[PDB]
Amino acid sequence: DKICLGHHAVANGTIVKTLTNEQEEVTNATETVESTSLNRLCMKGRNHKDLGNCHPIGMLIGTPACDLHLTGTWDTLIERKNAIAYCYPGATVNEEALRQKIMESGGISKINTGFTYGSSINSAGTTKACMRNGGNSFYAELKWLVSKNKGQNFPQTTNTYRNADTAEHLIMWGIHHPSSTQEKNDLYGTQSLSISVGSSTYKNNFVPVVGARPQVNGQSGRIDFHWTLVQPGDKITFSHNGGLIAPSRVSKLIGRGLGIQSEAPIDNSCESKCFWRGGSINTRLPFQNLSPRTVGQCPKYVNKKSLMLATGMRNVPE
Amino acid sequence: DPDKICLGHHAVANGTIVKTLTNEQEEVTNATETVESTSLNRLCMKGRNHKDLGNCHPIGMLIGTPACDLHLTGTWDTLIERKNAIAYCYPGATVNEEALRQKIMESGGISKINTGFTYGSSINSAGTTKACMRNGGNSFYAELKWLVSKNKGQNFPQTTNTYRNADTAEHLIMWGIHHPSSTQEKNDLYGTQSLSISVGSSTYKNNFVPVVGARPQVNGQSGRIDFHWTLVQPGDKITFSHNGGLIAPSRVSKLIGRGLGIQSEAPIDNSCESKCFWRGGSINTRLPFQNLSPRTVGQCPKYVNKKSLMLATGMRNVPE
Amino acid sequence: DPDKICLGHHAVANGTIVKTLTNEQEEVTNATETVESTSLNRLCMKGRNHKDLGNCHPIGMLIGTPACDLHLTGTWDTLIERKNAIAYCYPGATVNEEALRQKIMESGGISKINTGFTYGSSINSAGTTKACMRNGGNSFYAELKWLVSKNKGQNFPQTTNTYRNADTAEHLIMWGIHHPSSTQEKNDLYGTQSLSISVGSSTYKNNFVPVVGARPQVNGQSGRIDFHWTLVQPGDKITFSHNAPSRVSKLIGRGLGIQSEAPIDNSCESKCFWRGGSINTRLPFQNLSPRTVGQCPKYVNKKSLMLATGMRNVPE
Amino acid sequence: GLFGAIAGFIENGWEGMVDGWYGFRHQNAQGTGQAADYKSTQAAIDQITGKLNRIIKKTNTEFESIESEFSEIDHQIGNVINWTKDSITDIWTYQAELLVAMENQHTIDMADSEMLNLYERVRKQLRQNAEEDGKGCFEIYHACDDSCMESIRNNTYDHSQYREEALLNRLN
Amino acid sequence: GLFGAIAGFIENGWEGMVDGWYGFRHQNAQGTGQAADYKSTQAAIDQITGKLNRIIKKTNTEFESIESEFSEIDHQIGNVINWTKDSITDIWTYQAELLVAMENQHTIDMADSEMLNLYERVRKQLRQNAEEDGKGCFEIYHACDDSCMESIRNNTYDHSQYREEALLNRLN
Amino acid sequence: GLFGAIAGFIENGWEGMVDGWYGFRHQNAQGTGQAADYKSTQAAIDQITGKLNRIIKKTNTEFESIESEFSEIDHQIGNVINWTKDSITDIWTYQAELLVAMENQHTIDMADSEMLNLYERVRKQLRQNAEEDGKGCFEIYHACDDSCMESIRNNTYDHSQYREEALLNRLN
Ligand SMILES: CC(=O)N[C@@H]1[C@@H](O)[C@H](O[C@@H]2O[C@H](CO)[C@H](O)[C@H](O[C@]3(C(=O)O)C[C@H](O)[C@@H](NC(C)=O)[C@H]([C@H](O)[C@H](O)CO)O3)[C@H]2O)[C@@H](CO)O[C@H]1O
Ligand SMILES: CC(=O)N[C@@H]1[C@@H](O)[C@H](O[C@@H]2O[C@H](CO)[C@H](O)[C@H](O[C@]3(C(=O)O)C[C@H](O)[C@@H](NC(C)=O)[C@H]([C@H](O)[C@H](O)CO)O3)[C@H]2O)[C@@H](CO)O[C@H]1O
Ligand SMILES: CC(=O)N[C@H]1[C@H]([C@H](O)[C@H](O)CO)O[C@@](O[C@@H]2[C@@H](O)[C@H](O)O[C@H](CO)[C@@H]2O)(C(=O)O)C[C@@H]1O
Ligand SMILES: *[C@@H]1O[C@H](CO)[C@@H](O[C@@H]2O[C@H](CO)[C@@H](O)[C@H](O)[C@H]2NC(C)=O)[C@H](O)[C@H]1NC(C)=O
Ligand SMILES: *[C@@H]1O[C@H](CO)[C@@H](O[C@@H]2O[C@H](CO)[C@@H](O)[C@H](O)[C@H]2NC(C)=O)[C@H](O)[C@H]1NC(C)=O
Ligand SMILES: *[C@@H]1O[C@H](CO)[C@@H](O)[C@H](O)[C@H]1NC(C)=O
Ligand SMILES: *[C@@H]1O[C@H](CO)[C@@H](O)[C@H](O)[C@H]1NC(C)=O
Ligand SMILES: *[C@@H]1O[C@H](CO)[C@@H](O)[C@H](O)[C@H]1NC(C)=O
Ligand SMILES: *[C@@H]1O[C@H](CO)[C@@H](O)[C@H](O)[C@H]1NC(C)=O
Ligand SMILES: [Ca+2]
Ligand SMILES: [Ca+2]
Repeated sequence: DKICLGHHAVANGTIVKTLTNEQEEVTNATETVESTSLNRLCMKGRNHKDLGNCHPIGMLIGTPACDLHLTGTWDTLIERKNAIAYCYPGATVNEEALRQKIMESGGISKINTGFTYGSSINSAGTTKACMRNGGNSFYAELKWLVSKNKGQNFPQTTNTYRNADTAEHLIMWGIHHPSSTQEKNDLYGTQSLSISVGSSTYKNNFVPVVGARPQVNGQSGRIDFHWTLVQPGDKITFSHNGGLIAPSRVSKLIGRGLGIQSEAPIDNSCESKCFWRGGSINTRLPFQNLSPRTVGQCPKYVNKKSLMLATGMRNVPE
Repeated sequence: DPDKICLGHHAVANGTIVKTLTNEQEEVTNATETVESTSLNRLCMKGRNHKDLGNCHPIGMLIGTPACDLHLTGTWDTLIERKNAIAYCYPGATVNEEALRQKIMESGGISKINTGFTYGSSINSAGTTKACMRNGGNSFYAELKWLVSKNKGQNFPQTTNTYRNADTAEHLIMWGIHHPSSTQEKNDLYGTQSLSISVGSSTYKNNFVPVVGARPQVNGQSGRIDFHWTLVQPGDKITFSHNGGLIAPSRVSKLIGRGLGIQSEAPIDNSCESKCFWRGGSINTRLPFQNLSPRTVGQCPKYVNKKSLMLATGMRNVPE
Repeated sequence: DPDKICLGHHAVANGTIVKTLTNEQEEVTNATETVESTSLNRLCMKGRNHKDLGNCHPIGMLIGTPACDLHLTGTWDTLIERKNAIAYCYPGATVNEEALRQKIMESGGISKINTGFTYGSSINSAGTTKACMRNGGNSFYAELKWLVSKNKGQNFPQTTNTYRNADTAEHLIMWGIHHPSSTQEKNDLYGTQSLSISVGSSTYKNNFVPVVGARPQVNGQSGRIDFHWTLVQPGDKITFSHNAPSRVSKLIGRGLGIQSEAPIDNSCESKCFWRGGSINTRLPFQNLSPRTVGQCPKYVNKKSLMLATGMRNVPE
Repeated sequence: GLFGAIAGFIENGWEGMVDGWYGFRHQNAQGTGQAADYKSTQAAIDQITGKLNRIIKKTNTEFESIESEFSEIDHQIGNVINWTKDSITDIWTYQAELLVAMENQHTIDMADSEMLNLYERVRKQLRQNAEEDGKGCFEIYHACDDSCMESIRNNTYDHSQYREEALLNRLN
Repeated sequence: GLFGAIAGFIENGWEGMVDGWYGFRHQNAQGTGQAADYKSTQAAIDQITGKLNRIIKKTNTEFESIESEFSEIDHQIGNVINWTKDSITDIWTYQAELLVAMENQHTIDMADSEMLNLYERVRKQLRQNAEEDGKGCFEIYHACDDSCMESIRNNTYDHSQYREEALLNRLN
Repeated sequence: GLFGAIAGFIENGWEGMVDGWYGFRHQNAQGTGQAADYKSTQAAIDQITGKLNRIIKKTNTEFESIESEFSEIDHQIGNVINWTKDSITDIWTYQAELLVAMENQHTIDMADSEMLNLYERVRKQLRQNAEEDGKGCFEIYHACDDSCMESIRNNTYDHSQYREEALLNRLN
C-alpha cells in the first residue's frame, strides 16, 4: 500500500519579499501600507467648530467674519485656505506662535476689560474695510482711541486690566501706523506720540511709524497687533497719548483640542482620528504613503508604494 | 518486556507569561523585565564635584544676586538648579534668557574678571535698591554698578567704558538697561537729555533706549532692569557709549570646561552613584528601557510607552 | 568491512569573527564590512555643474564685494563654500544671516536685475570706500550705492524711491544701513538732525534706526554697515523712505550646498559630501561624521560591523 | 527551505485540496482517496492570526502640527523640521521593510515546519510497518483498509497489530 | 514548536528535574533513575547569557536638557521638541516590543532545537539496537543495566557489542 | 546550531573542499573520491546574495545641511539639533547592530539547514541498504563502485537493485 503527506497550493499565487528572496510566490498575502486616501473630514463623536473663512487670530480680535466664533467650547478647530481675520491691513507680531496656541486649545471664553474713558475721548471709532450690518464698523473686542475735537492733541491716559481669575488670560491690543501727516495730526496730535504698555511679566515701548507704502483696501495706512499673557491675580497697565487701540474684552483659552488645516468638506456620518490637507485616514493598517504632514493618531509615513505581508506558505504549483 | 530510555525537558508549576511574534500569552520557564518603573527619589552624586545652587538661579551667578553670593565663582562637573530659584531681586528680565541658562548649565565652572571701569565725579556709581537687601541695608547686584547722576536732575555726563579680553579663552560680559516708571523718575536720575546706550565689539553691536511707562510694582518697584549679554573673543575689546540708563558691569564671567545640568526637586545623596537623572531624581537601572519620564539627562535608558516587556530566559513551560 | 559515503561542508584556515544574537566571537568562513571608515580627501564633481566660491562668501555674491566679482551671477546644480570666506568688505553682518545663506545654498542659481534708479546733485550715491580694493584704485559694492551729503555737515535730503517687480516669480532685494563710529562721523555723512529709515510692501514693513557709538576697528574701519533683506512678490511696489541697491537678485530653482575644505576632482561622481570630502561607499552605514549633505549612509557610533556571508567555520 | 518539507522532498502541493493546508492521499485495494488534517492546518493559521493581531495596529500617541499648511514659517526651523521629518521617515521606512521581510521569512518556514512535524508524527506511529518513499510518501508492507488508513490520520493506529506481518513483507 | 520536540512529541516537562533543563529517565531490571545532560543544558543557558549580555545595556550617548522644568519654553520650538520626542519614543516603544517579541520566539525555538538535537544524538548512538516510542523514548531490545544506561548518557555506548543480541529480539 | 548538522553531529568542515560549500567523501573497495553538491551550494549562496542585495544600499533622500560648519548658530536651537541628531544616531546605531546580529544568526542556521536537508535527501535514497554512522556518514552494506556512488550524488540510486544483497549483509 502507500500513504502520502502533502499541502494545499493555488493558481494565482501572490508575490512577497523575504530576507533572502525579492520575488517569493506564496498562497495568500495582505497589504501593510495604506495608499488610498479620503478627501472628507470625519467628525462623528466630536464637538468640532468649523471656522470656514474665519482665521484663528480674528476670534480674539472679533472681526466681522468671526461674529459666531467669539465664544464657545470644542475638541477640534478647522482652518481654510485664504481665511481672512484682518479688515485694516498689516500683520501681527509673533503671528504663528499665537495662531497655533489658539488651534491647540478647546474653546475661547471672554472676560470684560471694564475700560471707561473721559468725556473728551470717543471709543466708537470705525473704518471702511471692517463692515457689520451692511455699513462701516470696527473689531468687536477692541475700541479705536481718538479725541472728539479734530486738531486738539489727544491726552496722556492710563488704563489697567486686572486678572481676577485663577487661570491666565490673553490680552491683545494694536497700534495704528498712518502713511500721511494730514489726518494723523487732527485725529491724534501734531506732536510725536508715545504708547508704553506695562505688566509684571511683560513691558514694551511702541512708536507709530509713518512711511510711503502702496494702499491696501483703499487704505495707505496700516495697523499691527501685539499680545501677552497676563497672570492670575496680576494687572497690566497701558500708558498712551493716542495710537493705542485697547481691548473691550480679553480671551481665555480652555482645555485641549486638535488643530486641522484643510480645504476638504465635512461629513458627520464618519469617525476618524488621523487628518491632513487632503482629508481623513480611516484604516487599521500600520503604515501610509499619503502625506508626512498629518495630525492625531496616524499610521507612520513610509516611502513605499506597497508592502505585502504573507498570510500563507510557499505556493508550489505544477 | 524491553529496557526503555526516555528524554525530557524540565518544567515548573508557577510559570511566567511572555509575548512572542505569534502568541500574546505564551507560558515559559523564567523571564526578566526590560522596562524600569522604579526611580530613587534622590540625586545620586558620588564621584562628582557637584554644586547645588539652592534658590540661586544660574543667571544670578553672573549678575550677582544676593542669593548667589556663595555661587559667584567655583568649579564643578554637575550643576543642580531648583524650582522658583532667584536671578532678579530688582524686577527685570534677560533677552536670550533660556539660551544663557542652558549655556551656564553646560559649564564646569565660572571665573570672574575685573573690568576696572572708572566714572566721572558727577556720576554716582554706588546706586542701590531695597529689592536687593544684603547685610541688613539696601544693596545691588555684586557684578554690576547702577550709574545715576549725583546731582538729582543734572543730565548724565557722556562716558565711554571699554573692556579688553587679555585672556586666551572667551569671556561672557553682560550689562543692564534701566527702564524707569515715569518721566519724573527718568529726569531725577539721568536728566532730560535723550538717552542712548551704544555697545560695540568686533563681533557684537547694538543700541538700547530706556523705556519710561507706568506698570505694576514687583518686589515693590515699578522700574525695571532688563539684562543683555554677549561673548568677547580673546584679544578683542567691547566698548560702552552711554549717557545714563546703563547698569555697567564691575566684573565679566569666563565659563570653564563642561558639566551635566540637572533641574530637580529631589535632594542630594553623596553615597549613591548614577549617570541618568530627571525632575523626579536618579535612574540607576542596568535595563535598556524606562517609563518614568521622557525628559532625562546624561547616559539614560530609552523612554518607552510600556508598563512591562518580559524577556523569556528559558524554554516553553509544559507542566505536569 | 562495509563501504562509506560521508556528507560534509567546506572550511577555511582564516575565518572572520562576526556577532550573532547569542555569540560575540562567532567565527564564519567569510564576512563583509557594512560601515565605511575610509573617506577620500576630494570633492566628486562629475555630471554635477559645480561652482566653487573660494574666497567668496555666498552673501557677498548678492551684495557685490570684489572677491565675489566672478561669482556675481550663474546657474548650477551644486554650490561649494569655504573657510574664512569674505562676505562683507566693510564690516557688518546680516539679519537672519544663516536663514538667508541657507536659501542661497538651497537655490541652484542667481540672476541679477537692474532696479533703474536716478538721483539729484544734492546726494552723492556713488560713495567709494578704500576698504574694498578694485583694480589698484578705490571702489564700492557692485550692486549698491552709498547715502551721503555732497558737502559734509549739510542736512541730508529726504529722497524716497520705489522699485516695481515685473517678473513671474519672487525677487530678493538687499539694502545697506550704516552705523557711524561717533557723532563727528555722523554729522558729516547724514547731518546732525536725527533721522529714521523705513520700508513698505503688501506683506513687509519695518523701521530701522542707525546705532551711533565708538567700537573697535575692523578691517581698518571702526564704523559698521549692516545689510537688511526682504522678498518682493510679483506685481508689488517696494517703497523705503530714509533720511541703495541699483540691482536686485533672483534665486534659480534648487541645488545641493556643500561646505567643505577639500579640493575638487575632474572625473569623480558621488552624492554624499561632508567637511572632509566625499563618501562614495556602496555600504549602508558610515562613522566618518554625522554632519553630511545629499543621499548618504546613516551615521553609526561603531568603528566596524561585520556581516557574515558564509557558514560557521570549524577546522579539524 | 529551512525544514525541507515544502519546495522540499515534497515535489509540489495539491491545487485540488481545499478546507485544509496539510493532509493525506492514500492508495490501497479500495482505491485512491484524499483527506485533510485539523491539528496541523489550525496550528499554522493560529500562528499567522497571532502575527496579523500584532502588525495590523497603530500608536495611540496624539501628534499636533509643527508646520503651517497655509503659511511659510521661519526658513531655518522649517529646515530643522524638514531634516527630522525626512530622517524619521527613513527610519519608519527601514523598519517597515525589515519587519515584513523577516516575518514573511518566518511565516514561510513555520509552515514548512508544521508539514515536517506531521510527516514525523505519522513516521514514528507506523514504526517498523512502513518505509519512506522520499517524495513525502510511506509505502506500507501490510494490507491497509480505509479503517486502517483513518487510524493513521486520527493518530490512533497501533503498530504491533500488523508488525509480525509487515516485517516479513519487508524482509521478503 | 518549530522543532516539534517541546510541547510536541515530548508531551510534557518534568517538574522533578532540578539539576538541568534536559535529561534522561530510564526503566530496567535494577529499577528507575533520572539524570540531566550538562552539555545540552549549557548549550541553551549560554545562548540566553548571550541574548542578555547584548539586550541588557543602554547607549553611552550623553544627553543634555532641551526642555526647561521650571520656566516657560518658546511656544514654536517647544511644539517642535514635543513632536520630535513623541516621534522618537514611538520608534523606541515599537523597537522594544519587536525586539523582545522576536527574541522570545527565538529563545523558545532555540530551546526546542536543543531537545531535538539530544534526541537525534542518542537515536544515532543506539542505531539498530532500539526503536522510537513516538513519545520521545527508545525501547532497547537488549538487557541494558545501570552501567549500560550510564554509557548512553556519557556517549560511550558501543552499539556493535549488543547488536546480535538486539536484532534477534527485533525480528523473531 | 538550530539544525544540529554543522558544529553538530558533523565534527568539522573540509579545507579540502574548494569546488563547493557542501559535498560527499566516499570510500569503497576501488579507493576513495570527493565531489561537491551543486544544488545545495547554489541554494545557500543564492540566499546570502538576496541578503547583500537588501542590506548593501542607502535611502535616496536628499539631506541639506541644517548646521553651518564655518559659523556659529543660536545656542538653544544648536542644542535642539545636537539632541535630535544624537537620538537619530542612537536609533541607527542600534537598528544596525540588531539587523547584522539577526542576519548573522539566520545565515549560520540557514547554512546548518541546507547541510541537514542534503543529509536527509541521502538517508531516504539509500533507504534500508545503509545505516547512519553518527558523524554524518552512511555505512552502505553492499559493494559500491564509483558509478553507484555517482548515482547517490546525482539522485539516480534505486535501492531495490541492491536491497536483497544489503538486508542479507545487515542481518548477518
Ligand atoms: C506711596 C508713596 O508715596 N511712596 C513713596 C515712595 O515711593 C518713596 O520711596 C521711593 O519711591 C520711589 C518711586 O516710587 C522708588 O520706589 C524708591 O525705591 C528705590 C528702590 O529701592 O528701588 C530707592 C532707591 O534708593 C533708588 N535708587 C537709585 C539708585 O535711584 C531706586 C530707583 O531710583 C528706582 O527704583 C528706579 O525705578 O528706587 C523708593 O525709595 C518715599 C520717599 O519719597 O516716599 C513714599 O511715600
Ligand atoms: C590718521 C588719520 O586720521 N589720517 C587721515 C585720515 O583720517 C583721512 O582719511 C579718512 O579717515 C577716516 C577716519 O576713520 C576714514 O577712515 C575715511 O575712510 C573712508 C573709507 O572707509 O573708505 C574714506 C571714504 O572717502 C569715505 N567715504 C566716502 C564716500 O568718501 C568713508 C566713509 O564715509 C566712512 O569711513 C564710513 O565709516 O571713509 C578716510 O577717508 C585723510 C583725509 O584726507 O587724511 C589722513 O591723513
Ligand atoms: C476713526 C476714524 O477716523 N477712521 C477713519 C480712518 C482713519 O482715520 C484713517 O484710516 C487713519 O489713517 O480712515 C478711513 O478712510 C480714510 C479716507 O477718508 C481718506 O480720504 O483716505 C484715507 C486713506 O488714503 C483713509 O482710508 C478708513 O480707512 O476707514 C475712514 C475712517 O472713518
Ligand atoms: C520643506 O519641504 C517641503 C517639501 O519638500 C518644501 O515645500 C516645497 O518647496 C518647493 C521649493 O521651494 C516649492 O516650490 C513646493 O511648492 C513645495 N512643495 C510641497 C509639496 O510643499 C519646503 O519648501 C521645505 N521648506 C524649507 C524651509 O526648506
Ligand atoms: C553641538 O555639538 C558640537 C559637537 O558635539 C559642539 O561643538 C564643540 O564645541 C567646542 C568649543 O565650543 C569645540 O572645541 C569642539 O571641537 C566642538 N566640536 C565640534 C565637532 O565642532 C557644540 O558646542 C554643540 N552646541 C551646543 C549649543 O552645545
Ligand atoms: C486569504 O485570501 C482570501 C480571498 O482570496 C481572503 O478572503 C482572506 O482574507 C485572506 N486571508 C488573510 C488576509 O488573512
Ligand atoms: C530565573 O529565576 C530566578 C528566580 O526567580 C533567578 O534567580 C534567575 O536569575 C532568573 N533568570 C534570569 C533573571 O535570567
Ligand atoms: C568572500 O571571500 C572572498 C575571498 O576571501 C572575497 O573576495 C569576497 O569579497 C568575500 N565576501 C563576499 C561577500 O564576496
Ligand atoms: C508639550 O507637552 C507637554 C505634556 O505632554 C505639555 O505640558 C506642554 O503643553 C507641551 N508644550 C507646548 C509648548 O505645547
Ligand atoms: Ca529645504
Ligand atoms: Ca550642548
